[PDB]
Amino acid sequence: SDVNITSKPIEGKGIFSKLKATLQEMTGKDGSITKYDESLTNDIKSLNT
Amino acid sequence: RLEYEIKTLEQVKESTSRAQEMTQNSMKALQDMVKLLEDFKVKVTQAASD
Repeated sequence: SDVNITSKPIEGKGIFSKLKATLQEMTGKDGSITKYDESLTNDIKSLNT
Repeated sequence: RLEYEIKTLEQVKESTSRAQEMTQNSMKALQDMVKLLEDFKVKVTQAASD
């Protein structure tokens, strides 16, 4: 038959990819607490106004 | 009439003073409430983080 046998992966991937993957979103510009970081700034901004 | 005219006005101002004070309470309370809708909008955004 017309058969199609794909790449059939089984991923040996480690903590450091995972660790860093979390870090850039957790730590990065768009960290949820980073987002709070602007919030604090906004809290500062709103309060000064 | 002048006395009546005057002493009436005195109450009128005092009355407006009674209104002005309460309005301060309401303005300030409202001035605070806007910030609360910044709060909700920002907070849901944090909640909206994927």
